[PDB]
Amino acid sequence: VTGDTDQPIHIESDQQSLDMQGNVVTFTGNVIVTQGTIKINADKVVVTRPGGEQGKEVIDGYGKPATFYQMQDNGKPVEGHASQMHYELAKDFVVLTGNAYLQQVDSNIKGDKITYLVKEQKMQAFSD
Amino acid sequence: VTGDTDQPIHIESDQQSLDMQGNVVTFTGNVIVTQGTIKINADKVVVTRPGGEQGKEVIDGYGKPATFYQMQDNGKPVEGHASQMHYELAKDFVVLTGNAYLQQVDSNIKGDKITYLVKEQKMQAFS
Amino acid sequence: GSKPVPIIACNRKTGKCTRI
Amino acid sequence: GSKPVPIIACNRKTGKCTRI
Repeated sequence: VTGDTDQPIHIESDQQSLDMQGNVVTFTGNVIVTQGTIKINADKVVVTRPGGEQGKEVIDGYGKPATFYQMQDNGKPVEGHASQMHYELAKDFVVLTGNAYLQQVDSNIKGDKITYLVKEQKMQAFSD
Repeated sequence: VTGDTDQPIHIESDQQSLDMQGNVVTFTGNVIVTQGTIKINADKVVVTRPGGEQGKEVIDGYGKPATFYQMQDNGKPVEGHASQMHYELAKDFVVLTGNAYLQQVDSNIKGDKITYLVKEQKMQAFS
Repeated sequence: GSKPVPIIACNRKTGKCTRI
Repeated sequence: GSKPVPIIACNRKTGKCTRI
């Protein structure tokens, strides 16, 4: 949605490593990256800040597959998956690589129980 | 799509066990069930055939969550998840139970590399 | 939901399949 | 982004968070 790329980025994982040379942090274990409605899931996430220059951070997610979600202004979520997510914050786009897939959802529903017909239904009509 | 329920059902899994007396085969470990464009993923799938009668089989899938997919004739896929999938072949519908969810897709794209713009700007304000 | 359909079980490790 | 945003690392085990 509008404003998503102005939000703080939260990255949660089971384990985190700090490269003692600075500017690289690695997350492993059910990593979730959130920025507004943006959500990336991955097994490992590498955050780099080249030269300590904030605003030029790069977030790389790796998974089998990693997954991507965002809500759009028009109400339809966008969902994707790939072996790797590459998000340069300076560029405002995400690159999915490796068996990459992206889709847009136009309808959904939740319940404790949902029935769904797996055979198509035929026109019901009759004359006198 | 039309004709999926006339297709053979394929089930692949890491492990399989047979219950002779009970008319039951149990599949465990990244179980994939397909029938035409129908695809169900689960950690455990139980296939029962009461009384040995062909056609009356029941397929129960369990996962956290189990997932469901089918392409529709209109070209839009349907996808969902739930703790349990219940599919009686004689009944031509599936039942999702436990935190169940269904959705429809109206657009998609595949490739080695996809680039997606995450920045929208429906309004702008100035001074 | 019309005629009965064959059901085929395949083991992932061996690739061997059987009708069930 | 229009401007740099904070990046917060959170440990699921402890709930502890820090800016990176």
